[PDB]
Amino acid sequence: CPAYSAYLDC
Amino acid sequence: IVGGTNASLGEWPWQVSLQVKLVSQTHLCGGSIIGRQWVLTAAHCFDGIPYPDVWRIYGGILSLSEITKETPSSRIKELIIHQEYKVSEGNYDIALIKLQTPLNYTEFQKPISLPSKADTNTIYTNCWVTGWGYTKEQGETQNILQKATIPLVPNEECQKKYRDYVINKQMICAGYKEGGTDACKGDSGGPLVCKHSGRWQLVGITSWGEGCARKDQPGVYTKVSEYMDWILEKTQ
Amino acid sequence: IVGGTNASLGEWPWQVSLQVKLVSQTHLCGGSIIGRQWVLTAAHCFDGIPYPDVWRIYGGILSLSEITKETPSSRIKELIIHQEYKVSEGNYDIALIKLQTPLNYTEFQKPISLPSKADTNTIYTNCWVTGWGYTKEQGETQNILQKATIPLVPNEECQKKYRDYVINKQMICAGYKEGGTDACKGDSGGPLVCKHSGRWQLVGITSWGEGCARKDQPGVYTKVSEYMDWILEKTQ
Ligand SMILES: *[C@H]1O[C@H](CO)[C@@H](O)[C@H](O)[C@@H]1O
Ligand SMILES: N=C(N)N1CCCCC1
Repeated sequence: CPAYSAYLDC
Repeated sequence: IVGGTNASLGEWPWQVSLQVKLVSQTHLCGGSIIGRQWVLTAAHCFDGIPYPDVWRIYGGILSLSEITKETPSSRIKELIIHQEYKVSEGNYDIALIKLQTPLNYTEFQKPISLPSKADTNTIYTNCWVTGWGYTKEQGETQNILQKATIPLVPNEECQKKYRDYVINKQMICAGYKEGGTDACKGDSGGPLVCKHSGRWQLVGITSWGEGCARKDQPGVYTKVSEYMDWILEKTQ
Repeated sequence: IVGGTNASLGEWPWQVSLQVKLVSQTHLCGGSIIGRQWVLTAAHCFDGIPYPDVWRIYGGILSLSEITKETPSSRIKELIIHQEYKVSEGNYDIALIKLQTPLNYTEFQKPISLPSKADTNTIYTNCWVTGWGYTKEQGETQNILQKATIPLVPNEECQKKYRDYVINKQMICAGYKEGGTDACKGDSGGPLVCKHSGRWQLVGITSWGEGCARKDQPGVYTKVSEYMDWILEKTQ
């Protein structure tokens, strides 16, 4: 999970 | 959603929770009904788990808490992710989902209209974000669907607030100069909708952002008008 | 582990928990670090969930409590199951996980020596099983790692008890007839290490046997000495 990731796991 | 409030049954009848069932089941992503057999979401939602058997899609629900294993699921007949989508990039962030069974439309489960290719430069004044994401950074998935109005930040002013990253014309940005209103983790694949002629239109799909509702860090959304030829192609 | 007691931080630094992460996390299996990038485990740990970007590997921790978002975790780059493993049968029950980033060894996290091919038929005598598995049939997963010693039982003594199941040279058995000390759920893929010449070496991988320390029901373990060819062949 980068900085921009809106994605739930992280 | 950062900086919003409970929605009601039937306010946003196009919004769906996409869930993964492994040892246990859990909400991961939003999406929008655009037809009986068709759901539109973001490519990044299936980054890690691209197996459609594994996925469950749920509509006409206000809280995830009201989804059990005895609840009827829509299932993925077909998962179409834009060929140009690269798994660790923000470009071409859009996926189509053909359901196994056409949905029965109700007060609570309705498709949203898509814009013309012709609506590409149209200026929307009344735009909403919805989903079950985090209300704060370091937050947690919500039970009750959240909503928030957000102003579109024009693309040039959005570029200059993300020097590190590259804003496409096929992207569209939303947020306040400071502001606590934004999409967050768990809002991935959800709709930015605007009212243009007194009706609602999917204008954007929640894609990526630096943090949630940080000062002058607007959310970035796949701009659907710009993929309308891709949508006709893959749906016939 | 059944009949076990609290292991101690550093006692078994090759031990890893294998966990499935969505948003939640569940300890499902154990494995053994044998390399900077290599973990050895059971093929049947991935029968139900064979998707790699859902697995997380934690080394050099004593309790699962220790773990929150803070806690760093390896990820599967490659998952190599034995080509001859069949979910129907419990033969060839061995898998290699290739980690994405190489491991940085410490006092708490170190490989373990594989046996040598010629060591087949050697009788090992200082034998330990570790894991976070159930301490009783129908029990629950353990917060703190459990160690337990155990005698091996040779094949043909073992094959007597498994009337319908074939116990072959690629397997080891271990348990006390009236002993009730054994490996239960969640210990699968975990190490059976027998100290020999002067250092601990991985002798077997926790495999099967419905039941946990039933009198006259010894644990079956994949015999690591018979897959040295395969393991080195797969670590080109
Ligand atoms: C330990 O050391 C490397 C050095 O970069 C880390 O990046 C990685 O986390 C590894 O596990
Ligand atoms: N809108 C924001 N801030 N986002 C979009 C969803 C991914 C996380 C960042």
